[PDB]
Amino acid sequence: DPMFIIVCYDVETITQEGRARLRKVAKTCESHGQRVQKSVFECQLEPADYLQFEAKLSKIINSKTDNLRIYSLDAISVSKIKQFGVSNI
Amino acid sequence: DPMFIIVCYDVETITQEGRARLRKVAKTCESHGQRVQKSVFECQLEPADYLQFEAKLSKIINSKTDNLRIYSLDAISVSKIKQFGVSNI
Repeated sequence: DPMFIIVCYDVETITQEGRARLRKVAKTCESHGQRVQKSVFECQLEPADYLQFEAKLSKIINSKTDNLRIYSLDAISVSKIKQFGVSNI
Repeated sequence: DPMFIIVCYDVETITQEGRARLRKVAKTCESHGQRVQKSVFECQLEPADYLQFEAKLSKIINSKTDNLRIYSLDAISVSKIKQFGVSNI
């Protein structure tokens, strides 16, 4: 029943403004899941809550600069997640 | 019949060696799909070819330094894939 969501956020983290945008997206995602890369998060949601969550992240980015890509997958979509190398940050 | 594959490669791009590792992953993924973000690619492969592909990416990375994450999905609707902002390289 619960949706599995991969959030991929490409934003510059040289400027304080850009670091703050990434911090804000991280903090939205981490109350529904886990940070797996600097800018990749895995979340679980009831489908009912999805749209509000999508709007929340959307509103945070600079749409003239940044890229946000969200995969909203059915539970059964995913057969295998394979990790390589090192797991911190 | 073929699997949908999200490749997420988190590598430092401060050193020439690190930029080169990202370039080499990109070039492997782009003969099987599309670069959709700086460090995210979408690929399609028949199962037999998956393992050889997974080994090829694995071999390229610094396993002590980089993070490579491969999602193996059953085929999804394009409607499950949401984008916001621009594609700026």
